[PDB]
Amino acid sequence: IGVPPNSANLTEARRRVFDFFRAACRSIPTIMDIYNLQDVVAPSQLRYAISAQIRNNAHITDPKVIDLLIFKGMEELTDIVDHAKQRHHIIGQYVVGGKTDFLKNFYTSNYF
Amino acid sequence: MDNQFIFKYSWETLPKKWVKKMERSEHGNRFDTNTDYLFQLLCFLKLHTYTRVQVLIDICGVDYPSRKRRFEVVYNLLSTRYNSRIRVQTSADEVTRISSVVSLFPSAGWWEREVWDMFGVSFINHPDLRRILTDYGFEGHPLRKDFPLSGYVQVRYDDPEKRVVSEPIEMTQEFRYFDFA
Amino acid sequence: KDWNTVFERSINTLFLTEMVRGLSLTLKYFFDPKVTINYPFEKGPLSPRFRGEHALRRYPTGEERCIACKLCEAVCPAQAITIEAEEREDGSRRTTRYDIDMTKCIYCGFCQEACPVDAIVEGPNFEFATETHEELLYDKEKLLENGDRWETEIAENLRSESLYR
Amino acid sequence: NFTLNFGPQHPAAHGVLRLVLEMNGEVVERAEPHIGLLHRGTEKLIEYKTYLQALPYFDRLDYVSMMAQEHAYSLAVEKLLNCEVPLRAQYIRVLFCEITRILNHLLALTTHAMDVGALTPFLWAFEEREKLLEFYERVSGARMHASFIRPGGVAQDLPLGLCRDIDSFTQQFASRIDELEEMLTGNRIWKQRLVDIGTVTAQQAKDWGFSGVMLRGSGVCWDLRRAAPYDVYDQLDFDVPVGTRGDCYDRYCIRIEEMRQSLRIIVQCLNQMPSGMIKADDRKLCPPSRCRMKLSMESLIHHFELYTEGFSVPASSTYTAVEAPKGEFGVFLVSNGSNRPYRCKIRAPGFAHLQGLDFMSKHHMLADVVTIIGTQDIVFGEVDR
Amino acid sequence: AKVKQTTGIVGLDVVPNARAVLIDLYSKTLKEIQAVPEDEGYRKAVESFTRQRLNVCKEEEDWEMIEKRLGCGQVEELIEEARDELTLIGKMIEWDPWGVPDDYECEVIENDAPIPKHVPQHRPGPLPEQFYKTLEGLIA
Amino acid sequence: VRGSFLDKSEVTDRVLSVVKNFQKVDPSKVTPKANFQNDLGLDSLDSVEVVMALEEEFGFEIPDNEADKIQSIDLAVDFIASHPQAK
Amino acid sequence: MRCLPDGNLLQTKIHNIGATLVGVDKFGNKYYQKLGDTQYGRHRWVEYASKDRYNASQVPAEWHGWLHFITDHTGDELLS
Amino acid sequence: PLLQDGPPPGGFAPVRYARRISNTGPSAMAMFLAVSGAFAWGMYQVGQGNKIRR
Ligand SMILES: CCCCCCCCCCCC(=O)SCCNC(=O)CCNC(=O)[C@H](O)C(C)(C)COP(=O)(O)O
Ligand code: SF4
Ligand code: SF4
Repeated sequence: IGVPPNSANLTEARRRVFDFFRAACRSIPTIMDIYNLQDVVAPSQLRYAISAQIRNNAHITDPKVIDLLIFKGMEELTDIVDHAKQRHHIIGQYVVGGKTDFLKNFYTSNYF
Repeated sequence: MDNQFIFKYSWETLPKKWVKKMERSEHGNRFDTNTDYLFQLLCFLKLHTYTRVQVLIDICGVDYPSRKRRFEVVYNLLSTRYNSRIRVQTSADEVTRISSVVSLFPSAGWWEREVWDMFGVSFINHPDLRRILTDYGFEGHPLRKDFPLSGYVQVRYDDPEKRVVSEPIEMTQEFRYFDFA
Repeated sequence: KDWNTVFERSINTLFLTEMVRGLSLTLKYFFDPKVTINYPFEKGPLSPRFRGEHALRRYPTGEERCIACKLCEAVCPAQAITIEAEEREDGSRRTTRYDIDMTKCIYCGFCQEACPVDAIVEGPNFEFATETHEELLYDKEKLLENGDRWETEIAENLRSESLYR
Repeated sequence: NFTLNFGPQHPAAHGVLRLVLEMNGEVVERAEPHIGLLHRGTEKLIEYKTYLQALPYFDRLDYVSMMAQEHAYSLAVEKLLNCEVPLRAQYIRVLFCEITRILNHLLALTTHAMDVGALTPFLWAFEEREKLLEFYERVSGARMHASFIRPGGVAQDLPLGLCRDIDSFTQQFASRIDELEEMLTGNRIWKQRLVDIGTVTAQQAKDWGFSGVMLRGSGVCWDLRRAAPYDVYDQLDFDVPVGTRGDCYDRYCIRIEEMRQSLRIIVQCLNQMPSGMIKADDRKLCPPSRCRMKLSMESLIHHFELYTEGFSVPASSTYTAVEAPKGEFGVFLVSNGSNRPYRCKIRAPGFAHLQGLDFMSKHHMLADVVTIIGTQDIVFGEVDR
Repeated sequence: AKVKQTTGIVGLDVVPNARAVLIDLYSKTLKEIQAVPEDEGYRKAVESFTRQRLNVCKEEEDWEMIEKRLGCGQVEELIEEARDELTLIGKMIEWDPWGVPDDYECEVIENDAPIPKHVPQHRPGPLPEQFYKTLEGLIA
Repeated sequence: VRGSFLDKSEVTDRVLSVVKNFQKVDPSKVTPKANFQNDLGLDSLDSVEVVMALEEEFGFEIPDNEADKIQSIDLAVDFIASHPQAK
Repeated sequence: MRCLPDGNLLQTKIHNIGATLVGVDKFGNKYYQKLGDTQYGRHRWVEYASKDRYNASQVPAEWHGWLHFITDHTGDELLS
Repeated sequence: PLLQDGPPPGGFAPVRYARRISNTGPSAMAMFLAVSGAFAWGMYQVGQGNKIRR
C-alpha cells in the first residue's frame, strides 16, 4: 500500500521494474475496452510500447532514479485507467494505431 | 513558555545528532534536522511533557535551484498546551524519498500529497500518495522554479471529437515580464 | 423526575408547541413592507468610490490627459493594459494605442491610483454586458468615448473624493 | 459496498464539491473528497507579482471572508518589514475584520440551513449581508474584493457619516440574530438534524489540525485573538464560546454566539476609534497623497517607484496567522530581498477541515454528509488556491 | 473532595482514581528512564519533573490541590502527559539516539531583528516554578 | 462431454507459435524443450514478456512464482496443460 | 394598457402615486422621489420615456449619480 | 482635512447583544383540558346529530 523505502541495490530496483511491467501490461484488456481500441490497435502493440519505454531507460544505474521512474509509471498508469481522457489516436503520452530530414525541416520553418 | 525557554530547553534535552542548526529570532524558532531524523524529532516534540507539540499546522516545500539539495521541506507546528509555535525544516532533492509523518499527525496526509504534486518530493510509508490539486495526467511539478507560469498544455472543446481535449499552449498575448531591478 | 414536569414535556411534545412559535414568527413579516428594489426603475445605492467601467479623460480644452507614462500598465495586477506611444507631430508625449482587456481586468482600481494626471479612472457605470467577447476588448477610442459620456459624473465624484486621497 | 458519486455543480453545496462515498445501504462507510476543481495556481502566480500586486489574490481565497485574508497578508508583510501601523488603522482593520466575521457566519449558517430544508432564514440573513456589503463598498468602492487592508494600514480613510450608519446597524442586529435563533434553535427538526452529528473529540481536532469553531466545539479554549493577539484586540472585551459535546449542534450555537460577540467588538471599536493617520508614515511603502505627488519632487519620485517597482522586503521567512472566520488562516512568506515574494505558502483552515470529513462522517446517514460539510464551512477557493 | 462531573474537554473522560493512576505512572516512569544513559540531558530532565510531580501527588490526597500546586491543567490532562512520556521513553530506547558523533558540528543563529508590536505574537506568560527549576538543573 | 483441460499437443502447439511469433525468436531453435535464456537469446525483460504472452493467449493469470519456473517450453507446456483456468 | 402585460411598469405607476416630479432628462425620462422612509429612506426612481423597450443604460450620466444615491445633486444641477 | 469620521461626543447609545427572552405560550394542562372537554362534549354532539339523522 504505502510508498516503499528506496531500493537498496539494483537487484531490488529491477525486481520492482518487473512487478510494474506485469501490473501495467496486465491492464491492457481494461484499457482496450475503456478506449474502444478493438479495431484500432492490437494488445501486443501496446505491450511492446510499455517494454520499449522500459528498455529506453536500461542504461540507468542509480536505484533511486529507477524508483522514481516506477512511481511515475504507476501514476501514469492509474490516470489512464481510472480517469481516461480519450483522444482518438493517443492514450496519455503514446500515439496509438527521397530527401534527408534537413529539407523537410527547412521547408517547414526556420526553427529546428 | 516563551521562545527563550524552548531554545534553551531543547539544546539541553534533545539528542545532539538530531539537530544541525538552531535559530532563535522573532521570525520564529527553527530547527534544521537531517532527513533521517525528521520523524523521530517530531515524535519527541509531540510526546514530550515539556514541549507537547500536538498540532501540525502545515507542511510546505521551497525550491532553491542553486542548491545541490534544491528542495526545503518546512514543518510548521503549534503547541496549544504551551501557546507556542516551532518550525522544523529539512532538505531534499528530486530523488530522495523522505519519511512520512502521517502516523504522527493525520493532517499530514493531504499536505504531503500537495508537496509531492507541487514539487515532486516523495514520502516513505505514506498510505495514499498521489496528486491532489493538478488535473489528471498532469506532467511536471508546477511550483518548481523552472516550471513555466502558463505550463505546457491547455484545454478546449473539439467539436469533431465531441469532447474536451488537451493541446500545447498558444497565447494571444504572452505574459510580459517587467524587470524593475 | 416529577409527575408535573413529566406531564409538561409530554404535552409539549404531543401538541407540537415549539413549532407554534416557528409559525407565528414566520407570519409577522408577511404583512410588513418588502425590501425588493424595482429594477430597472429603482436602483441600489452606490458610493463615489465605486469601481466600475473604465474611462479615459480629457482636459476641458479637449486635450487628452494621458501622457503615456505606463505606470498603470506596470502596476496592473492582471496585465490587462497594453500601451504603445511615440512623440506626436506637435512634440507631445501621447499614446497611439491604449487597450484594456475587460475580461482580464479584476476591477481593483490600482490603475486609477497609479495615474499621476487622473487620466484613467473607474467610472460609476456597471451596466455594460455584451453579447460578444470582442466588444470587451476596449481600445483607446472606446475608453475616450466612455470619458466623454461620463465626464460630468466622474468630475463630481473626483471633487468629492479629493479630500480623502 | 457501492460507491455513490456526488458532485453538485451548483452552489447548493459549494459548487465544485465532489464526493465519492462508499455506502452500506444508507449508512456512509467512507467519504473521499476529490479536490483541485478550483485549483488556480495562486501560489505560483504570486511569485510573479510585486507585494502590492499579490494583495488582491488574498481576497479571492476565502471569498466569503475577503478582508480577513487581506489582514493576514498585510500583517505578514509588516512583520518582515518591521513596519509600525498607526492606531486609527488598527481600529479600522479590527472593525472590518469583525464585520467580515458576521458576513461569513451569516452565509455559513443560512446556506447550511437552506441545505437541510430551512429556506426562510437565508433571505432574512442575506438582507443583513447587503447592509454590511454596503459598508465594504463605501470605504473601498467594491462590494466584495475591497483590497482595503494593505501593508502599513488601510487604503483610504472612512467616508464622513459611515460610523453613524454602522452604529445604526448595530442597534438592530441583535434582533436579527434573535429571529435567526427562534427559527432554528428550539425547533425539534433542527435539533434532530444537528444533535450528535459529526462528533469531534478534542484529541481528534488536534490530530487533524482543526481550528476555529471546529476546534472550540470540542471544548478546547483556543482563539488566536487572545492566544496570539494582533492589532488592538488586547484592548477589547469579548468572550470565547466553547462547546461541550463536539457535535454539529454545538458548532451552530458557537457561530451564533460568535456573531453576538462580533457585534460587541464593533460597538467598542466605534466608540474607541481615535483620530489620526490611517497609513504608516515611513515613506518606503506608503503612497503619497495626490496633492504632494503633484507638488513635491521627492513625493513624485516615491510615487513613481511604489507603483512601478514596489517596495523591497529584506530576505527572511516567517509564518503569520490570524483568527479568520473559518479558522486559523496562515501565510508562510519567504522573501529574498527583492520586490517580489520568493515563496508564499497559504495555510487554509478548510484544507484541514475537509480532510477530516472521512472520520467525521463515518457511520452516518447520506443526508448527514451535507450537514457535516455545512458545519465545516468549506469554501473551495481557499482549499484549492 | 467532591468528585469531578466533567472535564469540559470532549473525549476526555473523568478519572476518579486520578492520584492513584499518577502515582503508578510516575513510579513506572522513574524506573524505565534508567535504561537511558545517566549523562543524557533527556534522562535528567525527565527525572527532574517526574520526581516533583510524584512528590506533589504523594503529599496531596485531594485532586483539587494537586491541580492547584502543579498548575498544569486537570489531573486527567496530567495523566495524558504521563502516559505519553512513558511511550516516548520506550521509543527512545529503541532508537538509541544517544552519544555525540565524532565530527559533530551545530550552527546556532541568534537573529535579533525586531517585529512590530501589533503583529500576531504568542505571549503565554510565566510557567510554574518547576519548569525553570528543571532548566537550571539541566544547565548545571 | 465437458472437458476441464486443454489438450497437451494443442497446448504444445499454441505455446510453440507464441514463442516463435515473439520477435528475436527465429523459428529454428524453438523445440519443445528449448530454454528461453540459455538457448533463445531472450534477456530478463524479454523472458517476462513471453510468460505474460502466454497469459494473454490462454486467458488466465500465472502466479509469479510459477511465472519464474517457466524458463523453457517444457516447463510452460507442463504448466498450462495442467492448469484448469487455461482456456 | 402597458400595465396589463408589464407588471414591472405597474409597480412604478402604483409607487408613483403621490410622488414629486424632480426633473426630466433630454430623452424624456421622468425622475420621481417620495421623501419618506420605507427602504431606509431610499425613494428615488425613474419613469422611462419609452413604455416599451426601456433599458437601464438609457439613464444619462447627469442623472445616473442621483438615481444611484451617489450624489444629492439632480441632473439639472449637474448640467448647470 | 482635520475632520474625520468617528464617534459623537459621548459616544453612541448602548446596544444590546445578548439574546432576549420571550414567554409566549399556554400550559400543558390548559391545552389538555381543552382537548379532553372538546372531545367529550363533541362526541355527545355527534350522538345527538346521529339521532336526528336517523
Ligand atoms: C499504458 C501505459 C501506462 C504505463 C506507462 C509506462 C511508463 C514506463 C516508464 C517508466 C519505467 C521505466 O523506464 S523504469 C527504468 C527501467 N530501467 C532499468 O531498470 C535500468 C537498469 N537496467 C536493467 O535492469 C536492464 O538493462 C533491463 C533491460 C531493464 C532488464 O534487465 P536484463 O538485462 O537482465 O533483462
Ligand atoms: S482595475 Fe486593476 S486589473 Fe483592471 S486595468 Fe486597472 S489595475 Fe488592471
Ligand atoms: S493612463 Fe495615466 S498611468 Fe496610464 S499611461 Fe496614461 S498617464 Fe500614465
